[PDB]
Amino acid sequence: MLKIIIPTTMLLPMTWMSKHNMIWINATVHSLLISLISLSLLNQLGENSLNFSLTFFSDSLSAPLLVLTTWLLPLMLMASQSHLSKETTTRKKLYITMLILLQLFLIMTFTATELILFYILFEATLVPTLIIITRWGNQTERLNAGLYFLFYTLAGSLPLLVALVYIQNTTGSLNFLIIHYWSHPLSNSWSNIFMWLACIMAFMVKMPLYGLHLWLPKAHVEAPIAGSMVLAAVLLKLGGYGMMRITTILNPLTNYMAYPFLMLSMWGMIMTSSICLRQTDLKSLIAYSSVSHMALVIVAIMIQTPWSFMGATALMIAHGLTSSMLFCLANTNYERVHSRTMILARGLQTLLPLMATWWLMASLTNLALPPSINLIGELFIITASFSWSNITIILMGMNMMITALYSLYMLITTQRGKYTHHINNIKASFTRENALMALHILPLLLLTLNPKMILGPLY
Amino acid sequence: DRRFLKLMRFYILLTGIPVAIGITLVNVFIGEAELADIPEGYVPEHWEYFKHPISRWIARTFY
Amino acid sequence: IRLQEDPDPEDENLYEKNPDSHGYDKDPIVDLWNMRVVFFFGFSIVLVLGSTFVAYLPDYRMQEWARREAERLVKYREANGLPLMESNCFDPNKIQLPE
Amino acid sequence: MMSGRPGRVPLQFLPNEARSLPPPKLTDPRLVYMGFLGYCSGLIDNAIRRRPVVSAGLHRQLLYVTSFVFFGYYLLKRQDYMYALRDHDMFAYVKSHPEDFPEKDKKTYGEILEEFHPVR
Amino acid sequence: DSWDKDVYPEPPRRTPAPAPQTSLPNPVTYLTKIFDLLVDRPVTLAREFIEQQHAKNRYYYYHREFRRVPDITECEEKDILCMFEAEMQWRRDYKVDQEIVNIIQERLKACQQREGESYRQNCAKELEQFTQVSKAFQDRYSDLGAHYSARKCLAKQKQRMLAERKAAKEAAA
Amino acid sequence: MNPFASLTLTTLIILTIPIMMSNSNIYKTNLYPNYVKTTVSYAFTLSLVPLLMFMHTGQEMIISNWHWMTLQTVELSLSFKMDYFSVMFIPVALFVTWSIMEFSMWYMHSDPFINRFFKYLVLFLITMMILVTANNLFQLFIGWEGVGIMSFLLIGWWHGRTDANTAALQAILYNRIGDIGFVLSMAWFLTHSNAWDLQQIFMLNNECPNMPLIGLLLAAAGKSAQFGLHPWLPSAMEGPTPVSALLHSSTMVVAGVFLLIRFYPLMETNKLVQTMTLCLGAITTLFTALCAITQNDIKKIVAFSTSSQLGLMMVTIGINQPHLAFLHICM
Amino acid sequence: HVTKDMFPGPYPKTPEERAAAAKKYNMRVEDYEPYPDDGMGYGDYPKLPDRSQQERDPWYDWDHPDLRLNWGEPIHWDLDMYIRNRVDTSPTPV
Amino acid sequence: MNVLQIVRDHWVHILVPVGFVFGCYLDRRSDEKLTAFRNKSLLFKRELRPNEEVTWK
Amino acid sequence: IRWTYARSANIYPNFRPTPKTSLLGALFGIGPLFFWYYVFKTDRDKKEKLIQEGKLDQTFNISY
Repeated sequence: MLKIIIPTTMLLPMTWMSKHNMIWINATVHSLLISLISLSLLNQLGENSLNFSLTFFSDSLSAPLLVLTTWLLPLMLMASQSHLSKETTTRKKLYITMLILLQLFLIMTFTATELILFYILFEATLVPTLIIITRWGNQTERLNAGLYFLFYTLAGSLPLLVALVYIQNTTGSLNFLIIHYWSHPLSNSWSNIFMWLACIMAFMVKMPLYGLHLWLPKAHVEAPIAGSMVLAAVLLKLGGYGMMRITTILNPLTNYMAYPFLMLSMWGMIMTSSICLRQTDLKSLIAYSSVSHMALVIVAIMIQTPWSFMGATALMIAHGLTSSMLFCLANTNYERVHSRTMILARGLQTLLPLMATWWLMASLTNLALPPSINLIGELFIITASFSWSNITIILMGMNMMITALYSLYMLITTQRGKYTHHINNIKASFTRENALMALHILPLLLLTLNPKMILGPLY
Repeated sequence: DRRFLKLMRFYILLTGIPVAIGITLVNVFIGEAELADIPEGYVPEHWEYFKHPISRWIARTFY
Repeated sequence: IRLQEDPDPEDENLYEKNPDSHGYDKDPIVDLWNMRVVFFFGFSIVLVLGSTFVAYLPDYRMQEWARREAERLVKYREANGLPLMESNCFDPNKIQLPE
Repeated sequence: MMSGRPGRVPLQFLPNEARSLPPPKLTDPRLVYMGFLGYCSGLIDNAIRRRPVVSAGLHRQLLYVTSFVFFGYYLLKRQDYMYALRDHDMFAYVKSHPEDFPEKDKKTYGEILEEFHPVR
Repeated sequence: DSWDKDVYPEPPRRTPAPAPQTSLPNPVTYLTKIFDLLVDRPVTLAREFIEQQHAKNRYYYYHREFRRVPDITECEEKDILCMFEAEMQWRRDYKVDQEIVNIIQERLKACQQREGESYRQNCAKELEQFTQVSKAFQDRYSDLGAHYSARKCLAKQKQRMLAERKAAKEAAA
Repeated sequence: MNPFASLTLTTLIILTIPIMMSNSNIYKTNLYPNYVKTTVSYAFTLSLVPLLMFMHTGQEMIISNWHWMTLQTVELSLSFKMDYFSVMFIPVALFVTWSIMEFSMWYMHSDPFINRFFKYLVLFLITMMILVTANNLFQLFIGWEGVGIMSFLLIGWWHGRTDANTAALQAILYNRIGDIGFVLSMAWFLTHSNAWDLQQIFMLNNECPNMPLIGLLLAAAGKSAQFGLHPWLPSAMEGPTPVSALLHSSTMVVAGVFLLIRFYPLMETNKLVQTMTLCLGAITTLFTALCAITQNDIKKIVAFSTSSQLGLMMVTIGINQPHLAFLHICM
Repeated sequence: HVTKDMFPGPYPKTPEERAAAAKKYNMRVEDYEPYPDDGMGYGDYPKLPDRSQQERDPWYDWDHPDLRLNWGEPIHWDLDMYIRNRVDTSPTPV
Repeated sequence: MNVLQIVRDHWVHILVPVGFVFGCYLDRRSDEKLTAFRNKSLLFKRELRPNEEVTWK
Repeated sequence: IRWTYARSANIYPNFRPTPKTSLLGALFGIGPLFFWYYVFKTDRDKKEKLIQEGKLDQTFNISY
């Protein structure tokens, strides 16, 4: 994977000694080239993960996330061009360095071989985002935002470290290939429950899970837009990639202690989706929407069925493209109106034709029209959960109905209706943010044509 | 907004119709292959076990 | 006014002095060049040729081989009076059962 | 785990006994990374000293990388020596004490009673 | 067709030759006739180009083979070499077994339309043939879990085989 | 078999061509409404021919060509089952839309987005045809939500119309309530029957379809404006008058009823589930007509009558009159 | 342009601070009436009449006729479900 | 035509391509490090023809 | 801004540990999770109790 790693780190010298105006052009073009090179990673064998090196390996689960990160990186590059114009060149290059460093840690995380190496770069993503959230934020609270996001993830991260090093002393290795191949049943000894626990809350705190999610509304609604997408699109999914990994050994414990988190989640998305319907800030809805969508994933991983894992993977990638779009969409409105209140700028279809479309299928992908990959992930979860328990259907079915309730609500309360006559600064929609939405949406329908590439290794 | 839309189709069709022409040309100038019993004395190369020649070419040059 | 600070500058719109710009940056010549190159790279070969690459990828998880090999022993089971597929993946004779 | 092993001459960086081991290759990624540490140190030097960072005095920069690789080289030679010593007392003690590390026979999968937990 | 009836059994097709005693001639007959010689004729010769071009340069593609390796039952614990071979062999057998279920469903589904309203009585043979395959599939690979493996299936096979062994002794009484 | 199935495939793609030309921004937006007329009228014209052999020999088949998902044991492919119901409904649907948007050209002409307007009726038409020309519930689900979001946009044709936005909000909301049963049936079929295509589900002999039948019943209840799921259908009248002579006029409301007759092989099995349909259908006939009896509108009253009618044919489905119900729908 | 005094304060107890929030929230002294102090955190926000936007008179020159609101005037804490599209509290003849 | 600016402007633009080929150089510097069992897995135990002397490189 | 700030910021500074608030916190807190815990546990226990001796309808279910 150094055919991706080496060019990615080579973006640092190139972006750090380019001209004072070419930093945006240079970073965007070669990051896209990295995305094209990363597209070759879509190739997967029947069941053998691509073992490029001793310390790097990939399969049908890592690559779709890998392409998601690499494809994403130019998207914040173009999104940040708007509000980063009024800055010095050296600080601007510092911003680009954080994004590239964030990307580089992401690729190493997904391509990691053993759990400890995965853990190091996994957590290492906290540092670049911590600077992004805090240094370049917009409001006073961002200082409290960073601490909330940092400690929450760390509070669960440290128990996993103790459990991980404990794995090495007991099993003899932490390599994922050996762990799955040398998998042994886990006893129900009272120590083993905490052993199971210490490998879980690390992944579910950043999912986020119901209860342990408050950093999500306190960061995504408050981070800079560029940091907002990568947080929602991929960073939450870091728990997903880990959980499919760590569950290979933590069996058959999952049968019992999934329950306290299952209905914690099962009552979760319905509860969270209710909060989304009754927000006042724009970005607060999508943030609360993200945990709601992430909640069905938690059930998908934990239930441990092949169908749910495919549904987990599809919903994971689909939500990333979606949540990035709505966060980008909110940023476009926030920039002109200098706020994020929902009913502040209702009724803008008459002035924003193309935006009103970009609202339209972005919300529809949030409603998950058929046959968008959102349903393909969502429906697979439903069938797996129903096979587990019939009474499941009412809950998340009601959730995706209250999900439908709000997912038109901002469409009504941002585009439908009459403009505000005192507002007179909604200028012609610039092609930059405009083309940004195009690059968000077309891969969604393109992947809809051939979804078979994003169901993970269980397909 | 119209500047958007013609810029997409122009740039989409810039490499859109050439590869569209190339794929159609390949289908009607080289076609596909046919199943075999693996004639003895020669093991198939890595790109031999594929139907579409473009897929064979992709595996030939990259995989 | 103890904190001597300049007043909040009004946000600039990309189209005031550059109506035909693309909303990328201030200097025009690279603003088109930026637009030309992102509009090139994004929706072109990264998108189009990328789509052909994945669509025309070689055998993905070997399902054509699955069908070809499936038809072979589908015939074999149907030929010599055998069920299409047995109930034991591993032969029950080699497994030494305890007791 | 090694300061009490017999024959350990004190304050002696690389034992003459250690010369029987493969010297670290010059291309060794561990070694070249330590060269980058020298490169990074040079850039930090010009930053505090308010100098043209990358394009500032190369002699100050080139000294940093040249120093780091050298002290990197012997540290890497000492690296494998101790690890080799760990692997030397490894097997000599295993052979000296055979009974506490018995040989395990083969009890292949066809005979184990290991159960299948129904994942439903 | 490339496929044969041993794989995909196609019930024989009969044609109820008409007898239009009515005064008016049938409208379908020449409606299909015109559809034939205004659309099919241009595409038949066009296909002749496509078929003749394929004959001009006909390359070859073969079928990937797989030499059988020792099974997980005969494989060694903590030995990563042999049991990896048995693991991959088991996974391929799973993929083939998945496609066996696919074919029998395809044959079964093809039966239903062929017999039309008589599917209830004329598709029982294909239904039971799929039924025993599905039942064999359920004790074969079902319930293993998302992290299924050769050792996991072997435990299920051993669990089923010891349960029936105990049942057989119980039946002996 | 050389005609018919191929002709149906020709009919359902030529209706997409206006959208393809519309999104290609090469079409002329001025005569596009008239261009839409020619497309729909022609698409109706090629819709008559697939009837001819069905009258002649009554042949029926299923077209499944391009395999989408393998999903281990459950392969997925786009598939249209052309049976008695689907075959003769296409000309009925095609003739209706051609006439109603013929009227709508004169009526719906005092609006800047009449080009975008007529395009929306086209985007309804292929979604509805996707629903009726379906072989697995997922494609019908594709059309189900497609028309529902289509009504959402069409009902809220005036984005400044507050009442239309509420009606559209109620329009999808009740429609999503119906899909809860669709999802319930979706999960049961993939679990107990392990199938999605219509043919396999019927012939697997699911003689215990109790919960699926309730799920099917709930789906039709939301789509066909049953009691408790009725008021969106009157609410849809808030939009432009042609829009009321559209999806919710008699087209989209009967989609759930079309689903009911679709699953008639298993629908008759449970007398209980067989009963609750004609109950709710009967209550709709009384209640909606009762509201229309003392009322002060025109479109609303005939909208209430439609719900009363929409309660009528699936009462007959409740008494096991599937084909007779489908005849009633087209009438 | 923003300060704590015109920011929403804690739950008002003394009558002078009731007047203090009255000028900040832009009503008169008798028109200020905060929510009950049951610990729900509403604090200084006044319990405005339990009405909906549908009850508002269309004929009045609203600064936001799309929802029938006016600039500067105080709004309801629970305005969101009490707007024209959502639940309405207008009287019914029955 | 201003030889200085053309290279000076675009000298940073080759950094990613050289990294790519360098990246493609060393990841396949890895296979010869992981030679071990070549044509030794009995599943792919292929008898070496006289023409070639190696299975893969 | 008064509505948003009071609906977002000034709830905790005005929040009180009042027994009423803890009461509604309790019944809307652990309540519903224990509600659905018992429901799903009872469903799973009632469902599971017939799998181990073959009393369910599973013959045509080989996907999960």
